[PDB]
Amino acid sequence: PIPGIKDISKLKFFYGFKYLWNPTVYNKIFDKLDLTKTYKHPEELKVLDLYPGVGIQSAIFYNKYCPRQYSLLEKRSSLYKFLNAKFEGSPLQILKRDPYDWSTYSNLIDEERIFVPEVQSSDHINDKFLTVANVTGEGSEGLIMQWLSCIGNKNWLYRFGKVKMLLWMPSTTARKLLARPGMHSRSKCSVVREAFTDTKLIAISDANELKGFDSQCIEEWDPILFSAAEIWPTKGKPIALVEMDPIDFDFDVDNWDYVTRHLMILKRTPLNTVMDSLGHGGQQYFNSRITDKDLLKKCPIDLTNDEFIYLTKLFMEWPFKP
Ligand SMILES: [Xe]
Ligand SMILES: [Xe]
Ligand SMILES: [Xe]
Repeated sequence: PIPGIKDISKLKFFYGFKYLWNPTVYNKIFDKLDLTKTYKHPEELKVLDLYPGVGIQSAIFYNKYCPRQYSLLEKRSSLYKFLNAKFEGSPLQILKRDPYDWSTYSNLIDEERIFVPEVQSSDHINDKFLTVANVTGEGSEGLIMQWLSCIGNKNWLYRFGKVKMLLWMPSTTARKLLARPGMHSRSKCSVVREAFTDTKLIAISDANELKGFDSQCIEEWDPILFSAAEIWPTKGKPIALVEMDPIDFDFDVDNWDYVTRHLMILKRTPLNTVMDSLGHGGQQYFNSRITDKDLLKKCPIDLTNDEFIYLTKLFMEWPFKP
């Protein structure tokens, strides 16, 4: 049994990261997640913790599930040193490495065999591999775009199957990510998240932030609310917990990416004028394939992913395109 960390944590920098420190909340969250509904053999489970920070979540999770292996990747020296002292002698494996560098995994998993998960058939969420990560710091919006890309190509940690992942991140980032068609928050990442995953909002630190999300989704989600006080590094923006589960898809990622990339950079432009961005003569080509027309008056910001799939299908069938 590992020691729960309290306001000892009231002593570091964090580089823009924020952490929930109130154990009461984590319990509500873990009760809400009901992880063992999928991980029925926790003794067998292996967990990867990216940017643990204060290891409060790590100590609580471990204390509740005793996984086969819980590994924490902390790059920040002060925090690394902190965790190193607190959990000294614990079952937790604490390594100081950049969690957001491809080289780290190539070496810890492949080369050194320090942490190697069980690969499984992507017909169901991997049930022996779980990954948790804090992305509350700077550039979370970019890190997430990259993260998504790996689901699409099955790179990185996704080469092990459909692995569940719980991520903390600024609520503003969570609002773009979970944004639905038509919303102002709609961006390329919402479309990608829609296309490759089933993500649920599990917790948020500001009841005021819920208005940015879909009222209907907030319904189905019913996310645990908590305050700014339960977040250590104070005076920071509100954070949000998301459960990200990859899903199966059957379309051409390469072309789809090309099309969505172009259309979404002009997401506010009507579909009856934006097509020439795909290539010279694009509008005239597309106006001859698209019959519906009710969607010709829309904008990319209004389209669903299925509509995008349809649009890239037309793209590939574009004749005389060397
Ligand atoms: Xe678990
Ligand atoms: Xe790793
Ligand atoms: Xe969590």
